[PDB]
Amino acid sequence: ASLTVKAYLLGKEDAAREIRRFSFCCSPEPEAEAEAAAGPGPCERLLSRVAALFPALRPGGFQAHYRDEDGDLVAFSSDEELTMAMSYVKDDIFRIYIKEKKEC
Amino acid sequence: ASLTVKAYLLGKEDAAREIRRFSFCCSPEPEAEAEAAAGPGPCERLLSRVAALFPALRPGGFQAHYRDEDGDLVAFSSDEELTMAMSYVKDDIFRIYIKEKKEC
Amino acid sequence: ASLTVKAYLLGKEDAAREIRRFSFCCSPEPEAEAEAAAGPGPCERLLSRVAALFPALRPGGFQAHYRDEDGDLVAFSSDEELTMAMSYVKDDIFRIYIKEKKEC
Amino acid sequence: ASLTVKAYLLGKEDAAREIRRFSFCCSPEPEAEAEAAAGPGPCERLLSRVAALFPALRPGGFQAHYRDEDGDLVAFSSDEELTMAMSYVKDDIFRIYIKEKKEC
Amino acid sequence: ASLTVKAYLLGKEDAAREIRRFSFCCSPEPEAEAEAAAGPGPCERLLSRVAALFPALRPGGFQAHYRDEDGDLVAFSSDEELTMAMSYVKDDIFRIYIKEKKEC
Amino acid sequence: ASLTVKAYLLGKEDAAREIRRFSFCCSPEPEAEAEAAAGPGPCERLLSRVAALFPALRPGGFQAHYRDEDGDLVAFSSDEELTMAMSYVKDDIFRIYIKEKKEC
Amino acid sequence: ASLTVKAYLLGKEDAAREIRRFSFCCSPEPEAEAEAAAGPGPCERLLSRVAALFPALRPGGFQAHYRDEDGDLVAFSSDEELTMAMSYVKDDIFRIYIKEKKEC
Amino acid sequence: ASLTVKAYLLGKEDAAREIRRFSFCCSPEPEAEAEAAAGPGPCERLLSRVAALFPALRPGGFQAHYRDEDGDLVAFSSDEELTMAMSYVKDDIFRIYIKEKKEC
Amino acid sequence: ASLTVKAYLLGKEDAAREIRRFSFCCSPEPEAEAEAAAGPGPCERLLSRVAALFPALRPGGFQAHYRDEDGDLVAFSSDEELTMAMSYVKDDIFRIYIKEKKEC
Repeated sequence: ASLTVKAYLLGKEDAAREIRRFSFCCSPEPEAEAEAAAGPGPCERLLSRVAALFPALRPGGFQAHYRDEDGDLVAFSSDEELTMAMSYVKDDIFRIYIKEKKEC
Repeated sequence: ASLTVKAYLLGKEDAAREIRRFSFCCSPEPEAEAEAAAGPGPCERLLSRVAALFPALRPGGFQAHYRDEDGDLVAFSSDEELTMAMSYVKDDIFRIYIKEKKEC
Repeated sequence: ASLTVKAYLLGKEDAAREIRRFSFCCSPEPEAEAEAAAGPGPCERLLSRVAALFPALRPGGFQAHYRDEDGDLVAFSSDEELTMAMSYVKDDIFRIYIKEKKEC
Repeated sequence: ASLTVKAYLLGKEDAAREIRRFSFCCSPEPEAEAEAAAGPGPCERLLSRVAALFPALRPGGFQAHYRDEDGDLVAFSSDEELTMAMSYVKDDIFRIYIKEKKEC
Repeated sequence: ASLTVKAYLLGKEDAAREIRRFSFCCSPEPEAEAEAAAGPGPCERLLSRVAALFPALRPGGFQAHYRDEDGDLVAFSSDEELTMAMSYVKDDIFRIYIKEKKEC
Repeated sequence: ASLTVKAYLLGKEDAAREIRRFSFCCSPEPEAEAEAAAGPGPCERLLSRVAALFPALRPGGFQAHYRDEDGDLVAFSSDEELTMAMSYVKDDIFRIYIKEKKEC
Repeated sequence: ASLTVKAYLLGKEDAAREIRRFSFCCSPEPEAEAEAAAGPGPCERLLSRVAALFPALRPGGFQAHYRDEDGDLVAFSSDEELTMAMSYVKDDIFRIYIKEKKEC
Repeated sequence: ASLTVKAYLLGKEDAAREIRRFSFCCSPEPEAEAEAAAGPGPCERLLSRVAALFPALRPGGFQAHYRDEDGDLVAFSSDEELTMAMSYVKDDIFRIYIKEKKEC
Repeated sequence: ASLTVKAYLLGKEDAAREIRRFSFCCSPEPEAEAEAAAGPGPCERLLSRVAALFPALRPGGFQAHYRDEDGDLVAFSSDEELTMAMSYVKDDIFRIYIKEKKEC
């Protein structure tokens, strides 16, 4: 399941500041034997890869979102919630919206 | 009865600060034998799951609401009152509105 | 006679601070034999249930009101006066307005 | 019954000088057999724990209060009066107000 | 007849120095047979309980008051006068005002 | 459990004078055998590390705080109270507020 | 690891008075044999080079800072804390903010 | 038990003339075998050390005090009374107040 | 351990009359063999150097102080007390306050 993720980085008034467009492999998985318990999570691997590409942000300091049917930026941080996020993929493009974690 | 809960977290002037959109299983129930008296309540399981997802709040320190026909944010904390809250579900989306418990 | 009571809790300048919306069973009554003299009163059961739901108030320390045709918050504390309060029900919603009993 | 006590230490013009926020276990009780007559009292265990946390005060030399509906700092020193103090708990936070015992 | 007594202890310029807020059982009475002539009086039981709570005063050395409609601190020491004092109870709170017996 | 502590040093009117931002390892612990009774405490190791970084203060002469839901600077000095302090961590940043111990 | 350091020298109201922009070689290191124990530290070499360039300050009399995600000038003086400072480098520019050590 | 003693030497109108701030080891004690009956007393070792530091006074000719909760300079000369003096230590600072023994 | 001593000479109303700012070498020590018993003391070498610089005072006729956390001028004359004085060094500046020994 080759899945393209188009990571929007949002700015001041929720206008996009930098777009990245990488590829992601959620349903694919490594070798079918346990070298660990079971890897990282599918949302933990996503946020580890969004943090690796953008130079403008550091890992652990950003909140990834998506747009639902109402147009609202629904956040996601879990991997049982990333599966609800990915039911909104249009063609193969999973558009996420990155916002940084400021003061309050 | 698969039931989607869209948890709005309200901010200063009752504008939404973070939206979460999880799924909830009120009328479904576990195995039909008593390992306890009868679990937690259906409102106790809801507020335990809203507190688990949001990192910005801690359990026991938030008031969950809903909108009635007048547009007012009617609060609910009981499980005989959650059944009146859930008679306002539109398609399968049960929109609740979270407010934190401040000074006075 | 299923009767919905929408309990407004009034604040500083008579603006609503918390709304509760429960159901009430005035004209319904229990088993048709005397285990007591005759229960509590229909206004005593109402104020015992408004005090049970709101965590922000304690029983015996609040005054329940209603709006008459002039727009004034007419208070009620009796059960021969609750019957005059309930002649203002609109559809099945009996809107009461709770005010706490402060210093003077 | 997990119960949070937020101990305000009052200063010169009844402004708070140090706040402590511990937890208290009034209605919980130890093993259901008598190793003594019946422990200390529930108010004696409270004032023994407020004195243990604050370094600025010594046991036997402080008066614990609470706010009633009038806004007045009602004192309490008994354990049949601590039960009237604890009917003012809001969520689970039992706010007491500590004042030291000076000259006159 | 559960009756709450809020005992104000007055200070120098009739400003309250310590407030106590206990409960009192005037119209309730013990077992309906004579183990004595008839107990203490209802004012004798009140002043015995106000003296038991306050550590700052000793029994027989304080004058309990109440406020009438004129705002004056009307004293009471009898139990045929305590019945006139208790016709000024507002909700269930019988506010008395304690003054100590000094030189002259 | 890698945990970032952002130590605010408060000044005259509780405005921050110097911020330090170190890392802390509360739930991690050394080798699983007793070279001592059990180390220092988790609050004793925290205050030993806050004192090591700031040159402007000396150990034993500062009071570490945190902000609760009311916005109040709740102090903590125990290690059964540091566990209640650390239930307010937002992302992984545990903001403490340092105040020095002056005259009175 | 060629790393550019842009040293802001702050003035009265934290406005920059002189900017210097040198280069720094933290992760690079000299010959792989011990002519000493291990050189100076990576923060000791940084503050020795900031003091060498600015004529307006003398070594040992300035506090180097950085901006975190909250916009606060977090100070650093250690070399286990300089490694947390350098996780905020944007492209290759490590912006530090110099403040002098005055009276109090 | 490392215990800091801040010895105020009082002057004419009980204003401090010279402050000394030494350290004291009351609860610590020497080798656990009797080379004597049991040393000097813990108050005898304190007054022998206050006399050793101040050049302005000679041993046997000064009265050491402390402040109680009333603000009064309570004197102490015994070692069963020094244990009541040391229940007023604030952080680890045991403030004593020295007065010399004049005519009458 | 290069240590800067800023010697304030106090005047009439404890206002500084002359400031000197020399350097001091407490923890450094001479050749590691005994040409004497062990030199002078570290406080004896300090007061011998403060007396050498100021022309306005003569040795043996001045009392050196320091400020503690309370703002009080704590005196020191011993070398087991100079080690408690030097735990208040801020950057490397050990501010002492010189007062001359007048009549009484």
